[PDB]
This record gives sequence, C-alpha cells and structure tokens, in this order.
Amino acid sequence: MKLVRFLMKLSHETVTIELKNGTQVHGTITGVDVSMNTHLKAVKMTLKNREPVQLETLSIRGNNIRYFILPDSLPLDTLLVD
Amino acid sequence: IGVPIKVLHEAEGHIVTCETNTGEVYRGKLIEAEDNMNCQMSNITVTYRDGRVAQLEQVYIRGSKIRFLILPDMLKNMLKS
Amino acid sequence: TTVYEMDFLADLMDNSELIRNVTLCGHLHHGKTCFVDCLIEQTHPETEQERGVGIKSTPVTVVLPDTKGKSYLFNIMDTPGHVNFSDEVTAGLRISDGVVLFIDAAEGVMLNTERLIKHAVQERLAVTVCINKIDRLILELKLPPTDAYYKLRHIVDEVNGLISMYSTDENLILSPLLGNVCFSSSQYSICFTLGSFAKIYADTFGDINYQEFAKRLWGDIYFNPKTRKFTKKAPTSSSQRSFVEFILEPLYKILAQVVGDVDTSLPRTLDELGIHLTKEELKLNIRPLLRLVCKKFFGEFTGFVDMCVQHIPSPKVGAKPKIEHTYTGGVDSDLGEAMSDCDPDGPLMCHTTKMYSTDDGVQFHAFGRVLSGTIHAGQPVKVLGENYTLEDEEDSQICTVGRLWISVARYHIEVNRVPAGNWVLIEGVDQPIVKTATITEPRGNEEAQIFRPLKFNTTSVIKIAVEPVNPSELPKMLDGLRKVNKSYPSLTTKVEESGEHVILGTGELYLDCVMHDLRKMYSEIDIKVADPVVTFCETVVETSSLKCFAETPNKKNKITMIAEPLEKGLAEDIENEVVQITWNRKKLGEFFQTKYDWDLLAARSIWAFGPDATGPNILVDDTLPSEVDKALLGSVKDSIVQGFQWGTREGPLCDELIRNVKFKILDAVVAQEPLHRGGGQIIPTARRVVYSAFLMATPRLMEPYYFVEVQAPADCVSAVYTVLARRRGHVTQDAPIPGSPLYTIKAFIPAIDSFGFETDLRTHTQGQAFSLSVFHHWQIVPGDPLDKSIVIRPLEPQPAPHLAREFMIKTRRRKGL
Amino acid sequence: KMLQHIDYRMRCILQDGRIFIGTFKAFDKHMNLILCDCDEFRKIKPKNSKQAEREEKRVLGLVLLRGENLVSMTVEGPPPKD
Amino acid sequence: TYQRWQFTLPMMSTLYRLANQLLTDLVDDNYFYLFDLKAFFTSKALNMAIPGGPKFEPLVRDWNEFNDINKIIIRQPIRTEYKIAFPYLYNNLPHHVHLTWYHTPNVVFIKTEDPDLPAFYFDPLINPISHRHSVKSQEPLPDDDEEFELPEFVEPFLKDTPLYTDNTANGIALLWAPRPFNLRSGRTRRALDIPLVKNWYREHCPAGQPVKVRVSYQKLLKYYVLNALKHRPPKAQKKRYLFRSFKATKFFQSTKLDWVEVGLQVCRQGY
RNA sequence: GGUUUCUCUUCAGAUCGCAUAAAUCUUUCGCCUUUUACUAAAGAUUUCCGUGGAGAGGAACAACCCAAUUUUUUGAGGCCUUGC
Ligand SMILES: Nc1nc2c(ncn2[C@@H]2O[C@H](COP(=O)(O)OP(=O)(O)OP(=O)(O)O)[C@@H](O)[C@H]2O)c(=O)[nH]1
Ligand SMILES: [Mg+2]
Repeated sequence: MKLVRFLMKLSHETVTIELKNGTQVHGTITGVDVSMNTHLKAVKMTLKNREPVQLETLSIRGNNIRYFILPDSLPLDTLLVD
Repeated sequence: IGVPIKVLHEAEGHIVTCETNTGEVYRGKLIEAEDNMNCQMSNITVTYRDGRVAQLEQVYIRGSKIRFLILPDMLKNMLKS
Repeated sequence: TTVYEMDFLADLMDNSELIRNVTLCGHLHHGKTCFVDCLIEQTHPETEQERGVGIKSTPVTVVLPDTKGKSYLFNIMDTPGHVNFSDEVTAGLRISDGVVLFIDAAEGVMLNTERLIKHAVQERLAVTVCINKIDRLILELKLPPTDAYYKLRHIVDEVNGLISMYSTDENLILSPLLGNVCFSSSQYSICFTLGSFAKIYADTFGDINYQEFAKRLWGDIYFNPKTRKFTKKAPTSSSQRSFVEFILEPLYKILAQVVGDVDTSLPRTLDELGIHLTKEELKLNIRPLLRLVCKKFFGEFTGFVDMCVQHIPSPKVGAKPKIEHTYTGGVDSDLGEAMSDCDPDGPLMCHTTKMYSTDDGVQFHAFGRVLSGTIHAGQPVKVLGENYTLEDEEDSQICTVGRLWISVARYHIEVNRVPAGNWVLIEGVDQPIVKTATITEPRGNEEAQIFRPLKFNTTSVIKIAVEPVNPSELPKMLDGLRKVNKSYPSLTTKVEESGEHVILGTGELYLDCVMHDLRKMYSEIDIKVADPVVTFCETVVETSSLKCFAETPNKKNKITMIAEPLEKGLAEDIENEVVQITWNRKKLGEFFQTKYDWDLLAARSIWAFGPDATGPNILVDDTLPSEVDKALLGSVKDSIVQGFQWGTREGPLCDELIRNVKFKILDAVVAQEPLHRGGGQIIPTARRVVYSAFLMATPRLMEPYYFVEVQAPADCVSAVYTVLARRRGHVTQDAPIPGSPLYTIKAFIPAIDSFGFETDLRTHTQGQAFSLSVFHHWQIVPGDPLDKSIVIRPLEPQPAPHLAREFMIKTRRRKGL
Repeated sequence: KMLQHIDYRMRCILQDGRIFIGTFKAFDKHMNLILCDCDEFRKIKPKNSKQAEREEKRVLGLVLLRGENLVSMTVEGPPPKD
Repeated sequence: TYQRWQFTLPMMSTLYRLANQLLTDLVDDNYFYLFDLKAFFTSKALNMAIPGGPKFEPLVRDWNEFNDINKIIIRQPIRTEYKIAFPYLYNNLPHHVHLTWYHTPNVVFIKTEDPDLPAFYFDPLINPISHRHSVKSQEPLPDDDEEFELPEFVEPFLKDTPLYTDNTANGIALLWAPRPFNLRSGRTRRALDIPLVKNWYREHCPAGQPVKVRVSYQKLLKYYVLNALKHRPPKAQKKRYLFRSFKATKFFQSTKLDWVEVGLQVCRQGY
C-alpha cells in the first residue's frame, strides 16, 4: 500500500540505487525514513563519468532516487505482508 | 516551524547574499523574510552569470526560486538543537 | 555433556559517541528483569534459575535505536536487587557511567532503592528512573487514573527527597518533564516517556509538535478544549490533569478492553488505535494479548534509549569524572590526561571489576571497562594487583591474552580487538588476579598507577568456618576457596591460628550460595561447616583510671598512654572520610575544633587514625614541656603509629578490631639518639602499651546490628512484632504504604539473633510478610566482657546481663585461648 | 540519522553538482541546512590529488541551503571543538 | 473431536464465579514458601519436616572441631526452616538439594463487592497516598508569548472510546485467576485428570483441625511430592491401538447404548 | 491460493501432561512361622493413559489524512560550439 514502509524494512541489506542525476550508489542500508530519505554505510558511489569513491556513510534525499536494485535473494512476499 | 527559518528571520535587518535557481547573486539588506523563504531586500548589488554587476534599490524574490542564502557570522553564536 | 552485523557492532563500538553504559536497579521484584526480557524479545525474535533470585550480575551489550532512528551501543549491567548482594552492584557502578533505577509502581521506594540512590550519587554517576509495573496500578490495585497519577507523583517526590539528601548541588532533579523518567511495564512491553508518548500522538495524527506537547503533559496542567492551548488550571469543572487526560486514561482504556472484553468491542478499539491484528493473534490468552497489542501500540522500547542518550554523559565525558575517583595518581602530568581523552592510543588501560566464571574449568574470564587505547588478542599485558604501588614490582604479573570477547547476555562473541569506552572479557589474565585488578601495557615503558579497589556499601559480618572432611583433601578445598574469592567481591576469607578456615559474608542467602558454589563446582570434596556467628569489635566506654607505661624491650624507652571513648559522631565521620587525614594540620584541627569543640592544642597533637587510613581510632600526643623534644619524638613517632595500627587491627580481648577509641600519650621517654634499639623495640612495645591502656580502663564488646524492612498485611503486623521480641529486636517505624494495602515495618535486630529470622517471620505469617535485612549499625553488647564472677552454662543460652562474657570466652576458645 | 551528524563537518552535494563543505548545525522537515564555516568547491573533492587538491574553492561562511536543491551528504571530518 | 475450547471473557467470568467454592483465594506464590515442592524435596533429602508438611523415609542414614560447644555462641537456635531455606549454608553434607528461595512479590488484589462501584475506584483497603515532601524545583519552563501553535486536528489517541466498560473489571479479574479461568481458549482434557481438590490439601498451616484430618493433609502432600519426584518421561513410545484393531475386525460391532444399559450388560457378561 | 474435520506414514520428551498409574531388576529396612501376597525409601529400567512436530491423502465451507504553484513523488531530456 505505502511502499516506503517496505523500503523501511530493508535496513542491513546491501543494494544498488540509481539516482535521477544518473549517479550509482552501492552500499548497506542503515535507514530509510518516511520521505524515502535513505542512509547507508560502506558505500561505493559512482557519479556518472567518474571512477567510484568509497564513503563510510552516505545520506540521500529521497526525491533524488530513481530506483533501487534489490538483492536477488530478497523474499518479497514476506516483506509485502503488514 | 523549522529551525533554519527562525535563524533566517533573525537575519532580518542584516546584509545578506542570495543566489537564485538561475545563479544570479543578490547582495543587500534583508528587509523581510517570510516562512516560505520569500525575501524582500533593499540597496542591492546583483552579479549575473556573465560576471557583470548592477545596482537595484528594491527587490523581492520567491522562496522556491532561491537556491541558498549567506547570512552574517554575527548569528552563529540555537546551539541547543 | 551473528555474522552479518557483528561488523555493525564493531562499527558502533569504534565511534564512542554512540555507546552508553546504563544500569537497571530498584527494589526486589519491581520488574527490572522482565523489562529487559521483553526488550530482548523485540530485539531478537530468535542456581538463579532454581531460586528465582538474581545473585550474580550480568553484562549485556546491545544495539538500540532512538526515537529518531539513530542507533547506539549500550552496555547494560543487570545487577541483583537483593540487598545481600549489593557487592555486585558496586562492581557494576565502578565500571559504568550512569544508572537506571526503576521502582515498582505498586510497591513504592524500598530499602535497596534508597541505598542504591545514595551509593550511585556518591559515586558521581548520572541518575535516571524507570518506574516499572505500572500495570499493577490498573489490573491489580484497580485505582482510578487520577489516583494512579497521584501515586506516581508520590514516587517521584520520594526519590527527589532521597537524591537531594546526598547531593550537594541540585543540578539534577528528576521529572518526566526533564526526561529523567520512564513509565513502563516490562511485562506488557509498554515503555514510554512523556515525550516519546507525544511522538505516538503526532505520528498517528497531524503536524502537532513533538516536544512542545510533551513538556506540557506532566504536572497540574490542565487542557481546555476551547482554548486549544494547555493552561495552568482555569477550568473549575474538574478535568483530569493532562497526564491523565492524554496518557493514563487511554492506557487504562486499552488495557480494560483487552482484559475486559477482547471479543465484544476489542476489535473496534483496535481500529481507533490503528492496530491491525490477525485472527490467530486475536485468539490468544489475555496476558499475551495485552503484550501483543502494546507492542504494536507502544513501539520498540524507545524511552529507555532516549533517557540514557540524553542524560548519561558517555565515555567521551567518561574518564574525567571516572579518572578522578578511580585512579591513585588522580591525573596531573601524564596518565590522568591520557585516560581522560579516551581515544584509543598510547599505553592502553583497563580496569577489572569482575571475574565471570567458566563452569567447565578452573579458569575464568575477567571483565572490565577499557579506559584508554585498546586491547588486542595475544598482546602481552601487565597485571596490576590492588596491592601493587609505583615501586612494588613483585605483585605485578604479566601474561598474554587468549581471546577477547564481547558479552551479550549469556553469549560470548569472539572479537579481535576492543577500543576504549567498551566493556570486554579477557581470557588468560585470570590466575594472577584476585578481585579488583588493572590491566596495563605489558613490558612496555610508561609507568602505571592502580585504580582504587572496590569500595562497598555494606560491611561483611557473618562468619562461617569451613573444613574438609578428610584432612588429605585440604588443598583441594583451599583451591576452591580461592576460586570463590575471585567469584564474589566482598567475600572475605582468612585462616585463623587454629587452622580454622573462615568465610565472611553479608548474610544467610549470600553465604548459602557461596557454599553451594564451593561444594558443587569449585571442589567436589565433602565439607563440614560450622554454625554462623558474627564478628565483634572491641571498645572502651570511659577514660582509663591509670596508664600503664611500658619500658622498651631494650630498657631505654617508656611510653605513657591512656585511652578514652570518642563521641559517636567523630568515629562515624572519621570513617566516612569527611574528616579524613590528608588535609594539613591546619585543616584537620579546624574541622575538629569547629565541629566537636576540639582543643586547638589537642587538634595539633593528632597523629593518625589507626587501623585503616580511614579507621575509627585516633592517636594523639599531649606533653607540652617534654613534648618539645620533637626531633627525637618524630624519629620514633612513625614506629609508634605502626604499633598502634597493628594493635588496633588485632585485639586484646577477642583479637578483633578496636572501634571508637582515642589513644592519648602523656609522657615520652626516649633514649638520646635511640639508635636501632628504639627503631626495632618500640613497635612491639607500642602494641603492649595500647593494650594496657585499653584493658585497664575499661573494655566492652560491640555487636553488629541489622536494619530490617518488612512488608506485610495489616493482620500480621503483630506477628512481626512478636518475632522481633523473640530475637531481641525492637521496632522503629510502622506505617502503611501509600496506595497499596500493605504495611511497612522498619526495625533493628542484633546480628547474632538474626539467624533464621527471615524464615521464621515468613513462616509465622504464612508467607505474607517478607523481610530484608542489611547491616546498619554497631552497638555495645549489654554485659561486662571481663567478669570472672560469671558462670557460663556450656550449651544453655545466657541472659543478656552477661552475653558479653559468653561471647568473649567462646570466641577466645575458638582461636585466641 | 540526521541528529547524529549534527555539529560535524559535512560534505553536501547540490543538484547542479556543487560541493558545499561546512559544519552541519541544523536541519528541518525539508532538509533546509545550516552550514557554519562553509566553503564551496567545483572542480574536485580531493582524494589527495598529487597535482593539487583545491581549485575553484570559495569561502562563503555561514550558509543556509534550501533542501529542494540538496542531493546528498557524507561525513567529511569531526566537529571543530570551539 | 471436542478439543480446544475458546470462549469470551463473559463466559469465563461466569464460570469462575460458579466455581468459587472449589477454588484457592491465593493470588501470589508467597503462601507456599517452604510449603512448595522444592522445599519438600529438600526436606526429604535432609530427613526433616517442615512443621505441617510430609515426613519421609530417610534418604540414606566421628568427632569434629567446629561442633564443640564451648566455642559456640548461641543467641537463636538454628531451626529446621533455616536449614531448608539455605541448605548449602546451614547444612553439612547436602546431596540432592534443591534451592528454595524466590521472591514472589506479594499479590495485592481487591475483590470487588458490589456491582455499582466502577471497576476502577480506590477501595478502602488501599492506603491513601498524600504525597508530601520538599519544594518542587524548577525546569526550563518555556513560557508562552514566543510563538507556535498547533495546526489543528490531532487529539488524544482514543477519544470516542470510554475508559471503562461493563466488562472491564471482570476482564481484569480474569488476569488473576487460577489456571483454567484465566484463558479464552484451550485444549480439552480428560475428566480423570481433573483433580478438583488438589489446592485444598496444599494449604499451608490450617489449625483448628482435628488431628485425624491434619494427618490426612500431610499424607496427601506425600503423594503429591512423590509423584513429582518420580516423573520420568515416557522414555519410549508405541502408538498401538486396541479398540481400533477390534473394531476393524468383523467380530465386533459397534453401536450406541444407554450407559446404564451397557453397565448391566457388562455385569451379566462378567457373571 | 484460504478456512474446517477423517485416514495413513514418519519423528520427538532435559525440567511436563500446571495431571499421575502399574510392572521388572538391584539394595537396605518392616511384617515373619514357608511361597506368594506384602512394608518404605533409594537407584536403574520398561508398560500404560494423554501430547507435540513433519508429510501425504480424502471430505466439508467461503471463493476464482500527508502526488495540484515555496521544498519529498520531478519541467525534465537531449544536442553542439569555444578554452591548455
Ligand atoms: N502485575 C504485574 N506483575 C509483574 C509485572 N512485571 C513483572 N511482574 C512480576 O513481578 C516479578 C518481577 O519480575 P522480575 O523481573 O523477575 O523482578 P526483578 O526485577 O528481576 O527483581 P530481582 O529479583 O531483584 O531481579 C515477576 O515475578 C513478575 O511475574 C507487571 O507488569 N505487572
Ligand atoms: Mg532480576
């Protein structure tokens, strides 16, 4: 229903996120909030047309997200239950 | 009401710098700052994207179309939060 | 006969502003443990047992989120609540930075809460309160919400009284308004602060401010609906204080529906609340249902977190408060600064205030709070015993580190290294330590000082002799005894001349489990045990008539010394350290002169406090024309002091500690340039001198007394009185407990007569009364210890008028002879 | 997740691609940010670029940034003690 | 199959009230301090009796120093309840000893008397509060006049819901009941395994009872404890069935009769 | 894909079945004239009354507040020239 709630459950997962500005972010989710503001650790972030930089922590304003690529393993049917 | 907004209202009567969404840079006295960041200023110096300057007596800029503001350092000394 | 995040755990450990050490405490059975249990349930959906009484404290490290979603690392010491075991609580308190005390709502503040508040405040720790078991005001006492508010306020008031009692500065007073107070029920996983409850209102509803709301809920503030603004009461109508209107009333309503209904109307109430449950969940039994529903409504367990995060300083602040008291140097030039910064660096430092056993083997892992730097597996470390000082190389052993561990409740997480601020188990530094020890950089240059060894709230009093059945097994038993000395903090052992091996404990329960540990685990050997008896101290009630003066073994020196009693307050102050020795003669004399009308000259004449640096006894020199041969006097003075200390440590009557006595020198005869003659002969002489003064004028015995708090129904108060009469007890105060159908009886009782007291009380009341008892007070035994006209029947208990003789003689027969 | 980084030095990325580094002192619902002793960089975020670390650096001072134009934030350095 | 019942609270409260004559009024566990099973086990092993508890065959059956009288101080003499309370302290050579000693906090429970009297009122048996102490103190009280004001809508969590209901008190009392009454659902049990009077003989210290019956109470405890001590799990299991074998074979037929009629038939058959 | 009761097969009792039987063997006691039948505690073992878990099959009952102009549900997307 409110799918941000689903994303809020993904703490401690590792994901790849593609941004609206084309930037690619790979790291481990420490927290998603209600605005889809996403916080990560152990982050390898590749701005479009750069080599990656590694950051111990990164915090993304939710609106700037295009999409999350989730772990293949992820048990969606579990997570979609409320 | 947001903490940064209170600090902005505190800068009313001070000289501040404002950059718009289009990168024009307006420096002068902040007369009034609204809750939505709408800004009334006076005796402005404007520095365009080409580098040229101009002078204006009175301006008012919509909050949404502001990228940021520079405030005095007189304010820095809201440390509670 | 935790892979994914431990990394996460390590990250949290590293930072040192995301970690806090906190302590749960409060009176017996007020629900500290179920709270933690229920917390753990949320966190991981993945002798004590048999008794049901906490005895040994447990260290638990966990990762917890605040109301803003920021994670912290908490180090939690779950102490025991039984008053006999307060020793482990002190261990905990040395290690930690702040303390959480929760008082069961339906019980009120009780004995051990009071003692612990006192103690933690004196240890300069930060104090917060969780009130547990608020469910008992509803489901059990069935108070109106209004009345429950009153009760809660009363609790707060009582704790503030206690706190103010012992803190010079009211920097801290606790009110849920300030964020110092949980209202919880661990059983039903309800736990909230006034603020975090406001979060619930906001998040279900609209924009309304989280903090401005919260600050206006507790305390005789009312809410006018018309105004839409909270007000100091202007509605004469009668509207419940807003804590009731917005919190307790709806809390009652939630609980009432679930217990009361659960079928008829419970589901709709849940829709109003915004709690969806499944059919399975709604078929549950009512207590589990309550817990379920409140878990949905009331969040993870936020309030504890927020309180701790805001009010406990954290380690970063850590050392400077910690460094002052703990460290003998106390800081100044080097190490004290080093400890204070707390950054892993430099020497490394550790403080060991526990020895958690391993059941299987002799060896146990030690536990302590890493003060500065960091420990690594296999690093060689240097042990410092409590005894070791700056230039006492002998006591300082070294060994390596087998494994490092981080302790979740009864789980051992292996790790490679541990940074400053965190607690840690160290394997391999066990054999060379006894009780308190500090860990230092091993065979690396630096120099070190040891942290003051543990001070305890209580005094150990109850004495038990132990002896193995077969003499050939003796060494095994001895080994076992060593192990329990490490296992328990105040547990004190000694071997007294007869070969009798003696254990000193705090009370019956304690000692029972000490014996249990000894026989069952540490040595399989069959062990005889003597009947429990207390220690006695020796004192004087009047100035000596005449003064025996002993010539030295070398017939060269003579010392004329008298003895007389101290006005009570003196000895009590001397020990508390309020009057302590360190201050310059100027300061010391000022204190005594000012407080007790002490003579200026007498003040000047003060030399030492005898047996302990803080000890009841005082040594004073007054012979003015003859005294002013100070140089000679000075030469011998220190040896006299050592004689004094030794003589008061050891006893002329029962070979026990001398208490509350002033020794006063009248005539110093010393051989001109006393030589080695004076140096060596005087100490033995001085001990003689002390005894001679004491015995000649006018000894008595001191028996320890316990303070007793009894909880009991009205019908059985008389029975309590009866019991105490039987045991020579006497009652102090008898009063009903506000808001709850029980009476509290405070009383005293002699230590000897305390054996079996609890159990006889409980038996006569059919398990309605319950008694806690803790050492509190020394007091003179009624008779005259030295009276040969008294004939003692060998087994028959004597009358009070000559208990002193009985005690004296039997104790001497036991060893002194 | 925001309150943790408060008082710290923070590297903030704008929607045009600028880099604002300042002391993170306050935020709000919109992620409007208060940045003390703030400088702006354009060309690079240095990871020890042997040629130079700093080109087109500008001293700004006390900055209020509107959240609309914020993309992301990482920890740049610890809090100054002052 | 008549397993697993699940009722409403109202049903439970009605049943409870019907059952009152057979039911224990003890809400805490403190009554049974040294009258529980652990104490009995200890008592057995040490060959002791707690005044009104069960006695037992003794579990099994040279001069020493501590024992000596001259060195012994006696103020109060070491009674057997102490030996059981703290059996590793006051007792040499303990074996097979369990640890009594737990605090079951005192249960304070108010029986309601009358229907009026809302389920939440201060009963005369409580002790009135009267908070009394020092001055209150001060707190960064944010005086108004500054600014701020709720945007409007939000209100206390449950507003239309009343605090209490006609079933509230009964629902709460279901929380403190002996075992069968505290639950909405359960599993059906055989009538044989429902010993209605177990909690009558487990009573702690009656007095005013003719010697004869006090002995009977003592003997019932002895059976109780022995059963608990003896309780091996089955230890090995087979699910063999008799009537199913008989019934599957043509020589048996099945029907339904009056119990009485069957009884008569059995007596004739036995004759 | 959901819910309910019949049948079979498989597996498990470290505190349980908020209850409590019988039997075998090996010991000390107690009856004592012999053997059974027995006394009453301990230890080692089984049988029985119930019970959980897993799978398969069959049957029955339903059924195919917070995205609308000042921030967080985008006005963004794309192309080319100039400068060492
Ligand atoms: N009525 C009621 N009883 C509770 C509640 N929480 C706990 N209890 C009971 O009160 C007792 C306290 O639980 P514990 O957690 O074991 O108490 P404690 O804090 O461990 O006390 P210590 O022996 O000192 O450790 C338990 O026997 C619980 O059954 C509650 O919320 N309501
Ligand atoms: Mg506990």
